[PDB]
Amino acid sequence: MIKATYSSAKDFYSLLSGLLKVTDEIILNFTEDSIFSRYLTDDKVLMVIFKIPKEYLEDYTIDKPLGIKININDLKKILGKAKSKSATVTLEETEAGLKVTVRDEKTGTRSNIYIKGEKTSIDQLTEPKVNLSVTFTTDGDVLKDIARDLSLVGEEVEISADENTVTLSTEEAGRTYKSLLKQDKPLKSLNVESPSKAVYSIEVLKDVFKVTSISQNVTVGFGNNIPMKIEVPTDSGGQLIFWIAPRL
Amino acid sequence: MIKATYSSAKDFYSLLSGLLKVTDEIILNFTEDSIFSRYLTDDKVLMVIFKIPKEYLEDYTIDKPLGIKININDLKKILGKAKSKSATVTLEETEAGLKVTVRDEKTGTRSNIYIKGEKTSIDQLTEPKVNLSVTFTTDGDVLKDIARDLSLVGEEVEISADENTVTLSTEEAGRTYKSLLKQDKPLKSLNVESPSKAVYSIEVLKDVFKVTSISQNVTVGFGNNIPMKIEVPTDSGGQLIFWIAPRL
Amino acid sequence: MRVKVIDADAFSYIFRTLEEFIDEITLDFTSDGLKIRGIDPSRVTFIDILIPAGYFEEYNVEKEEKVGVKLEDFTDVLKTVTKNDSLYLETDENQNIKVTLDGVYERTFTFPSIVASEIETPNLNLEFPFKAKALTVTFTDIIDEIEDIGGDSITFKAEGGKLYLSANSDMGSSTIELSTENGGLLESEGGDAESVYGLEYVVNTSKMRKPSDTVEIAFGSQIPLKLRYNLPQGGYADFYIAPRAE
Amino acid sequence: MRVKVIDADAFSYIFRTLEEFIDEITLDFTSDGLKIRGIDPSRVTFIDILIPAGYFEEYNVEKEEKVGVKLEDFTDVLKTVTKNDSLYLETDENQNIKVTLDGVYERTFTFPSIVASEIETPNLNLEFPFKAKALTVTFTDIIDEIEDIGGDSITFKAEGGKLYLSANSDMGSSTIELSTENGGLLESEGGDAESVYGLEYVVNTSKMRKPSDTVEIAFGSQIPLKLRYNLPQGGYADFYIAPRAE
Repeated sequence: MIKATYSSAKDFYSLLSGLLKVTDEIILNFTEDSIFSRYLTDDKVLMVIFKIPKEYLEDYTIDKPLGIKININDLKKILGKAKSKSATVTLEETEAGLKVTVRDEKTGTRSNIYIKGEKTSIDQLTEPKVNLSVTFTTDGDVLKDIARDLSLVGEEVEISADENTVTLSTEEAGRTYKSLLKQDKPLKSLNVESPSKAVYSIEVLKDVFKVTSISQNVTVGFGNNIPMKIEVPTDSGGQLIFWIAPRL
Repeated sequence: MIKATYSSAKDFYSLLSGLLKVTDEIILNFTEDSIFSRYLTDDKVLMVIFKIPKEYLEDYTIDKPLGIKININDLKKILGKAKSKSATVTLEETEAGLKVTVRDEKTGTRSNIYIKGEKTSIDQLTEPKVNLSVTFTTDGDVLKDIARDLSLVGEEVEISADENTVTLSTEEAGRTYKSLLKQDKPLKSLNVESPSKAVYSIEVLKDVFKVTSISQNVTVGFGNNIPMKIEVPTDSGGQLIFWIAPRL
Repeated sequence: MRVKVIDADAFSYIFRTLEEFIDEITLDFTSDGLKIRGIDPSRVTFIDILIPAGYFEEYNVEKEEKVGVKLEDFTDVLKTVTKNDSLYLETDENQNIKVTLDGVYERTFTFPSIVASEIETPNLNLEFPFKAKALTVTFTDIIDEIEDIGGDSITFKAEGGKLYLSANSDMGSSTIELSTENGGLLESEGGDAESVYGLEYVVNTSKMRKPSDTVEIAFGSQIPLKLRYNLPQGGYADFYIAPRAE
Repeated sequence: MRVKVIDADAFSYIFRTLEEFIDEITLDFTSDGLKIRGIDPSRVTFIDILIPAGYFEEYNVEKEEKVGVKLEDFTDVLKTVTKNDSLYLETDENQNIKVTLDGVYERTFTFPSIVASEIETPNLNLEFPFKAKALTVTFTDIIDEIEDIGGDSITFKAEGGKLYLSANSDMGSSTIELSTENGGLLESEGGDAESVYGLEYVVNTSKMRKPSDTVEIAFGSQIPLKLRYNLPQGGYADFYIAPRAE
């Protein structure tokens, strides 16, 4: 059966806690190239993706692709029992569902839980296929700060960039907001293939941005009136990926 | 009008907290020789006396004897506001009732409260007049321990003493208790004018004894089938005095 | 005009204090410096603030320019300042005020201009019988402690050069002594005095802790309490609280 | 008979532990020492205690004397012992047990004698596949921690000379490793073994902390768990807990 080991219980938990508007049930997809879960909010504007490349999965045994629909809440309880920040996690398939084990060699302790879960066919990962004209990398704390700013003024965020500057703007009831992100302030990297501009929902961009704080190297990509992509990497491989539908 | 100063807010509070079955209202009697309050439980078995000799009252001005019926609860609230254990207390008569002030030079703070109180005629202090054949002194903690013991077994305590030993005994449902108090174990002093014996209610003796823990030098006196007298002195003069009616 | 503040963290608390008293403030930029003046709805408290040009690292005001702004929105963005944030105030010609926070990243908020009332000085001349100086931190701490105690009024009493603050509850009170003896006060002037003031009005000035180094306390019978929270570069924040606010 | 205990504080906890299992105990004083033997109502736990004469400072038992007593009352007076209290046990000829606490003041409690059942040994012969020794303090701590975790059962598993205690909750569990490596165990014997026992029964022996220096843990599949809490002077307190108490 399916069996996989992840090197960080803490990081795993951070990822799951980042699933915005996630219902009590999710579908963990076990594939050859990665374990992943992806759902699309009812409004169809935001696509939340949780993905762990096979490169960051040790002792990974898998006969054939399969997906297990489990209660995300139970999976959070067990990950919180992580005595240390060096605790690992193993995922083991079961006839009844999924067995999750957290191991902490440091304190010589362990914990497990048998989660009842329906077995189904893998939910294919359908990320938007577009050319990200603009990509930049920054610490999540900054984006969180920008989320706080946005939660003050506008209702729609207009993000746009030239060769050296990324600009976010909002306007509401006579009040105005406009932040500027540039290289080394605070962007760690900036790639502008061509001047681009798009508009996104503040409600959605705010929620997402706030979540990206769990990463120190968030990658944001977008282009002219195309969906924006946020990558929230962890130091152990586990990855959060968001897709925001632009306002046209 | 009447005005008196006591050197210990803490001790004053300990005394008031020792008033067993005391109703919300008490009568503070201001006399030439002492400030005091005395009430007798409904069952008429226990007489609780609170007394502060004039020797321990400084700056004590008094035109003529008078008693103020006040709410003891309010007087406890103010005494608890004692920032330090060196805080003093002043009692000042008012047209409306009684003004109580707690002063703590150590922290450079003060607190007061105007208590509404009916003015009446002094309730004369009528202590039982008998010859205490047996008197002994001991730390209140011991008596408290004995109270705990008694709260286990009997229903009536029989206290009796010869020239060198004080004995307490109870019996209930086949169970028996008998403690022995002697000089230096734990009695600090023992005076036995003549072999004596009396019986008292465990319910009452227990409650009283438990209270005497606030003193390190409790004086207990009794005789053949006569009321028992407990004196609970404080290091500042304030004194608690109990009278227990024996079972005849 | 265009003004720049370095320690914007402390600077923001000046306006967070004002939130306790007034809804709209009128930033009055003059050649001498930033003058701010307001009065609470109950008219119990009159506030007179002066932030001299020297207080700022950069101060560029050609002619006097008054710009009113809803304090809540202005303070909402001021709360978002960090320790290493520099602040910029400016006018976009449309009279609209511009707040530019510059730190980890640069950001500019803009607020619409609103009708600003003119506040007339309540007291022609005031002679204070007693006057004491103290550390703003020491004073505010005691003020916060008095808020915890609770009460409807605070009796300010001066006796022998010492200040006694009595948090007057109902039928009771708790007093705190301030003096050069216990380090509560730095110095004393004048003679004995005593009057009562509203507790909430005094307490609500506690958020002047950070910005203000020292605070001057002056009062007297039947006359307003003047709390002057001194500011760097000869600045100040005056709070006049009416007497007998039981 | 007449017996005297010095460290009566620890001594009392032996009987406070028993309260968790049985209501009435039968103090069986013999020439060799004090033998105590009981069995809980569920018959899951069998208790075999031996307190040799040497354990006591004074031990005077001419002929064997059994005296049963309601444990609650006996423990109610044992709880009242201090650090510097010496304890005395005796029989007033009326078969009634006498407890004399001697410290700050001298006091004697007396309990009526009651009908005492005879407890038959449940296991003729027991061969334990695995056996480990550990500090009673270290072990009890973990036991208390397992009680906090909660669960219906505790899986005792021995692997490679290490002991693994798994607090089996519902649909999940939390495991703690004990070994000579992490100081959890002092030593190990025998081979691998694994069986499950009732959580409450194991946990309720934690109050043996004070009296017992070291504890010997022995178990195996389908056989009882034997917790032997070693006592001074070659004494012991054995707890046999039945298997599969899910």
